Amino acid sequence: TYKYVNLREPSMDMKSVTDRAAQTLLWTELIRGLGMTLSYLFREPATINYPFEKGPLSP
Amino acid sequence: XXXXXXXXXXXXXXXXXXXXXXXXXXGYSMFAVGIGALLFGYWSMMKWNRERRRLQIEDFEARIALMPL
Repeated sequence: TYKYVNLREPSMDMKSVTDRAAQTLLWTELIRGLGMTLSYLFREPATINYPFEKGPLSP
Repeated sequence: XXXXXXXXXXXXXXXXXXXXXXXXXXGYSMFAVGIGALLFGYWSMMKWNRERRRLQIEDFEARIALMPL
């Protein structure tokens, strides 16, 4: 069916090169990766304590 | 009457949709804030060191003024 995993050179000239260099010079995407867990911290966890609460089952 | 498991698709959950997109930062605009904070950083800092000079000369003047010491 074909889907292709390779990007085949995202940077070409001037504008497309600098932003691909900016993420490697400092971080940016690591700070963006930091934000993924940041919002994940605030949302309520699905946890069941066994001696009081019980997990889902079936007939 | 026969009752079995019914079929339901409705929205089809959208087969393979991209969620990753460029947000906040553009490229050239981040350097204007980045280097812009640096130029604002030095100008604010060096003015305090010039105000430190007002204290500095006045501190060493106390030693010259004190000769009975």
